[PDB]
Amino acid sequence: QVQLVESGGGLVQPGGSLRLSCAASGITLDYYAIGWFRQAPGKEREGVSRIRSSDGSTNYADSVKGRFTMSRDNAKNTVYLQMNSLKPEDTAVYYCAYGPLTKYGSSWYWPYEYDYWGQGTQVTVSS
Repeated sequence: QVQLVESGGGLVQPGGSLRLSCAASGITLDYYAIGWFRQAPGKEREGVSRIRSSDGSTNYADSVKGRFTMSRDNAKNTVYLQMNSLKPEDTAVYYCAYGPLTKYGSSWYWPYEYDYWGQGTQVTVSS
C-alpha cells in the first residue's frame, strides 16, 4: 500500500542548489526509515541519506555530508533533500525508498533493504 513519488529533479549548473521531494502515501507503521539513493551514469545505485520516523535521526553518505540535508514535513507526508554546492558527479537518478525499523532488545534497528521505491527523478549537474 506504500507508494513514494520523487519530484524536483532538473538541470542545474556546477555549484548550484536544488531541492528534491519524496511524497509518501499509505504508510501505517510508526517506526520506519525513508532513504534517498542515487544512480549515476556508469555506476551502481548508492545510498545518499536516511531519516527515521521515530526521532528524526539521520545519516548521510561521506560524499554528501554537509552539502545535502534531509528533512520532513509530517503534515504533507513528505521528506525533502536539499542539495547545495552541487558537483557534476552528483548527476544521477535520485530515488527514495521506505523500509520498516525493527526492534531487538531495547533498540530499533535500521533496515539494510528497503521494501518500496519511487520511480526516481533525474538530477543533472552540468555546464
